[PDB]
Amino acid sequence: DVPTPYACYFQDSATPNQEGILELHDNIMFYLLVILGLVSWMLYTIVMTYSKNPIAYKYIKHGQTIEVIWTIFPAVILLIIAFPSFILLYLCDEVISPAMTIKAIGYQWYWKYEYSDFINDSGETVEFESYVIPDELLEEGQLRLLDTDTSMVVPVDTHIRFVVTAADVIHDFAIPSLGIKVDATPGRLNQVSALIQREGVFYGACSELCGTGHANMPIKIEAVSLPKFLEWLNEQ
Amino acid sequence: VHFKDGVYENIPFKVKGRKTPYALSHFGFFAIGFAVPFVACYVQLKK
Amino acid sequence: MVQRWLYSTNAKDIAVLYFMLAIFSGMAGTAMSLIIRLELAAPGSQYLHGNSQLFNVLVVGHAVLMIFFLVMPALIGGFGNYLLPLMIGATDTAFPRINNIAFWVLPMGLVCLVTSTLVESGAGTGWTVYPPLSSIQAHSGPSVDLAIFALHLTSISSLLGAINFIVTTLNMRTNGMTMHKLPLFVWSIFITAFLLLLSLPVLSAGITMLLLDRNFNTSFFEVSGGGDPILYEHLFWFFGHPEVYILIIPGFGIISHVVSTYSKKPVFGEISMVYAMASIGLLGFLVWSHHMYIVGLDADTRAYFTSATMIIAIPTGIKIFSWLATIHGGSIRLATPMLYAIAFLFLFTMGGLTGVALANASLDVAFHDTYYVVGHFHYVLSMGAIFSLFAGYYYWSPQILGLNYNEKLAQIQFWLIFIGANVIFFPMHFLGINGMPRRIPDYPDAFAGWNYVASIGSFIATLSLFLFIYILYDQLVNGLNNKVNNKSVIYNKAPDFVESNTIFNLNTVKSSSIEFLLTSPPAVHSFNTPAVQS
Amino acid sequence: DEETFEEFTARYEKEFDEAYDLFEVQRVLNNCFSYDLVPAPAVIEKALRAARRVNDLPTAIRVFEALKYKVENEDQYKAYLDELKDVRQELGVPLKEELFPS
Amino acid sequence: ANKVIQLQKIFQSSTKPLWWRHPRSALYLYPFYAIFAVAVVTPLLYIPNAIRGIKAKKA
Amino acid sequence: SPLHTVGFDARFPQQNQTKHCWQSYVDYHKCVNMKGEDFAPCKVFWKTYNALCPLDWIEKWDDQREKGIFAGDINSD
Amino acid sequence: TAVNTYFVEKEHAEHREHLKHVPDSEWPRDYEFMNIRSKPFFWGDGDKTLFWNPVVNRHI
Ligand code: HEA
Ligand code: HEA
Ligand SMILES: [Cu+2]
Repeated sequence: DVPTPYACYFQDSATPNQEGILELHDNIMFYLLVILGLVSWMLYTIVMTYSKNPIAYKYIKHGQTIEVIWTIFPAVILLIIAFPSFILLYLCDEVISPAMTIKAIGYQWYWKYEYSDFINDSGETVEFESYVIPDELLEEGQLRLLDTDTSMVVPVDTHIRFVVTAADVIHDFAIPSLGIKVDATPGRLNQVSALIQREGVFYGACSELCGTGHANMPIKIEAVSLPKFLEWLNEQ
Repeated sequence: VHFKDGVYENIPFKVKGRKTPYALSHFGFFAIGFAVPFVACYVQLKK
Repeated sequence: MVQRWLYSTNAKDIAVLYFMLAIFSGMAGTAMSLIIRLELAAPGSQYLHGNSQLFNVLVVGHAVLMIFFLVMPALIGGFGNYLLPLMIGATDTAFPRINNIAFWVLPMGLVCLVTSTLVESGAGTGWTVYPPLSSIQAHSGPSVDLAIFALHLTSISSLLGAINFIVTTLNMRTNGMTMHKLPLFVWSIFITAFLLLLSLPVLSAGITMLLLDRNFNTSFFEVSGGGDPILYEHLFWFFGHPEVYILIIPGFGIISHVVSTYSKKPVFGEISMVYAMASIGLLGFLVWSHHMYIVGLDADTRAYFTSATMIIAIPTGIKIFSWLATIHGGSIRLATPMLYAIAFLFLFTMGGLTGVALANASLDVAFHDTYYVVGHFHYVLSMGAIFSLFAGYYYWSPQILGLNYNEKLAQIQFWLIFIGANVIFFPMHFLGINGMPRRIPDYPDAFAGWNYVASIGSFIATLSLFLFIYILYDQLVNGLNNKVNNKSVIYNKAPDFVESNTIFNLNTVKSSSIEFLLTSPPAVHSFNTPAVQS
Repeated sequence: DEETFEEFTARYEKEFDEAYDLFEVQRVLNNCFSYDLVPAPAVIEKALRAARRVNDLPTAIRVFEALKYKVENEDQYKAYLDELKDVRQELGVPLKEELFPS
Repeated sequence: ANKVIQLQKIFQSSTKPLWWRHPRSALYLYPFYAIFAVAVVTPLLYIPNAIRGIKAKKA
Repeated sequence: SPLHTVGFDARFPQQNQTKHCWQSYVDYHKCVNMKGEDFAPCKVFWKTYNALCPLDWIEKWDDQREKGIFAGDINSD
Repeated sequence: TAVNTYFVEKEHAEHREHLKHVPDSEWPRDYEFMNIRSKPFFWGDGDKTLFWNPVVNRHI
């Protein structure tokens, strides 16, 4: 969604992959929190007891059976936490019935997005520009580092591929709500699979160094109704 | 080359000196602690 | 009189000189990082008139200075050349000329990097120098060449020091010492030196290739001309991750030595974890590529990389539990080394927890390059390096000087750095979950309060550094007073309820080496007789 | 590796045969109390006579208050009470009437 | 030879710094490596002396 | 595009698609510039180079062919 | 190996002597790889080039 001051929770999920990965990470961090509490209680009880320890033991070395017990415990624990991770990665890395494509090859210090999948009037591609709004241009109705010249429209309820590349320097297409982020090598070409489920406005930025104007390279996307989106791609 | 007991001479500085009783060299150390970032800012911008 | 401080054939002078250089670099880096955080204290231009070019110039200066001139030189050189050939019974270490050459090629690096940072163009690509991000078109001038030369000379110095340590271990071993039962510090330095010898040359070759690209204007890694910068990216990864091991493992050995010489009990599974550390050193060449999950590798390759990266993560927990057992069943004292080690281990457990959270590849898609990754490595590197160095200094200052250090000043120092680190690092969880966008001179003002508390913690750290230098002055001026009275700790370990006062007085330390009861560093001719052990 | 423990005991008595000062008594007491084994009254009396070979009543205080506070052992008291009572009545070392009322 | 023994005897009977080995080379190098070094180092950082005095003030 | 235009990915399921457009375009060019009458055999993978492949590279190749100078390492025949 | 390599070098590596003067009829099919802008060069006097090799570019 939109970053907020003093936030306490992750933004609303925009794609089913996002909700799935966040839930699986929530379970993983649940396990991580319980083991961290384990270690914390270890440290607390040990220091509290041994701040006045009468005798210092010296002749306990290996305990081979219980040693291999806590040696094989982490292996099975990580395998257990990796099986859902295994199935999640196996499902996410594949693309199942993609519908259309949107591409973003941004130049140096600013973003450029391509809508070649949709035809403006007849055959011709859809292409527009988007530049940052500085403090001088920051008038009544724009946001600093969050408002760009033109927003990026997304087809709601439609499987969408992100064929992303760059021209001069690697530019990071970042949309945290959609759970999408791929560094775009200028010479290479990368695509990922996603689909937006709800209607809303999301903001992004460039989480990869560009140059002098790396900072003022935001990403401003949005979602509208399907007739409105089709009409916008028709007029533009 | 083999006349160092190793009690106070291990430090690469001379403790003796009325002009610098570890007061002028260490004040220079104070100055150079923040000197490089200040001059780096001053070359292109203002502090 | 100047040959001692310019042509030091003895290792101790070089060790203390490396310590001075590293502490100078560290204080400069801390001050300029305070300046940077003040710039990032509030969005806008309050002290620096924007200048994102300058912003990234000081950002890369921050990173490069602390990585290459604070953590590396002293933390390995001093401990190595002061313990590794001394405890084994060798009379004097070999290759003084090599160490002097390394020292005297260092100022080339310092001056060249200062000039590179102090030019109008400058290099500001950060710790990552992958082209065309590091291209000469944006960062013109001589900055790239000077940085490359500094990289080359620092790599040469570290590689030669590692070679000297390795040959000393292999040849200068005393007759009465088995190889399987070497102390954890010796094996730690052994693994670190071999990993450095197998890692630095690759990065040096890559840096030389980039220098050739920048000078002769050829086409190897530029996007135009059919180049592949991902080769140098992989080279930098296979440097940094083994370099992370290089920075951390000697800290592990130092903590092991501290706990062994303090807790008065053996380390649980000492030989077993010596074998485990050997396995870590042998298998470190397989988990270097868990950061490139998004470059465009195959799914099977992702599976292999993630499998390796969480199958080599068990020994961290093994060491945690082994040191927990080492402090278990024994006597723990309210001394600064105990608390330093405890804080380091706890924050390292959280850092490893975050890393394990990062181990998954599916979550990386929405988690990579977010705030969580930078928070994670700031956690691990910061606590590891800084607390290991602090514990080493506060544990080794009476070993090399013999002049006692105040207990009260040390405790208040620990409390200051500890509270600063906690107040800085606790909100990073919320910062990561919201998605603070990294490396922005003018970030959105939503994170204003968190930036304020981070700036407060950074300023606490800077006043703590002022306390450090004032503590050094206090020691230099009142070591005699500290020896006279009880204002400073006199003995490392407290007696148990078994020992008489006279017996403990004549048995003050029962450790694994004579260094503790070795008199204040003697002349250049020490250990005139071989060490016998049974 | 659950090694033998009577070997270290026999080492204690053979060092008693070679005992030359209270230093050896301190060393053997520290080594014995360091182990997880609870000393039987026989070895306790051997340690007591080793400490008394120099006739040092403070060492008797040390060994008695160490027996009273050697190992928690799930908070064993009554056995400790009877053992201290008999190792006191054998010779007589009244000290608990002084430090306790403090 | 007929000069190595004499040189060794001279060194044994007179222990002095600088090895008493390259006097002409020392006179050709060290005073030159001082004066010419100053002459080649100082102008590089003395050219901006006229420009020196930047207060970062603009109108 | 109601969640289904080409079905499951078969041309190249992997995320990286660097050497993807050239193969999808060479066959189309060969089928087009050989008689100029029938394009039925090569009338099924339009979306391969229309949506899956960027159109910027396609239009760059078209302009290069029109101007008579090509940048790719291809063969005249 | 040395003598046969010398023979093949004398045979097949001597056709570039006349490359200086050649009609623009068999020129290779070039593209953006060549004839591109570079950093302006101010050092020197002769042709403003790093080395006096006026054979790298055949276009005036
Ligand atoms: C070596 C690891 C390391 C350490 C320890 C630190 C420490 C810190 N780092 Fe940094 N940091 C990096 C590695 C590290 N960092 C890297 C790789 C980057 C990314 C680089 C980039 O992309 O360019 C980065 C980037 C980075 C940024 C991003 C820059 C931006 O775009 O604005 C910021 C932001 O403020 C930051 C802050 C800090 C802070 C506040 C600390 C604090 O922990 C500082 C506290 C440290 C001290 C306590 C030092 C004490 C000094 C002494 C005198 C030592 C005394 C010891 C003895 C000799 C006895 N770091
Ligand atoms: C001190 C050094 C250090 C340590 C110890 C670790 C520990 C770990 N690190 Fe990290 N890491 C770095 C240094 C370190 N890291 C640096 C510098 C980077 C930045 C590089 C780059 O990406 O730019 C980085 C980044 C980084 C990434 C990059 C994320 C992305 O792709 O962008 C990943 C991803 O997998 C990762 C993983 C791990 C893992 C799995 C561990 C684990 O080994 C942690 C081990 C600890 C535990 C095991 C937890 C405690 C013990 C237990 C509770 C035992 C039981 C639990 C289990 C066995 C499951 N690290
Ligand atoms: Cu790794």
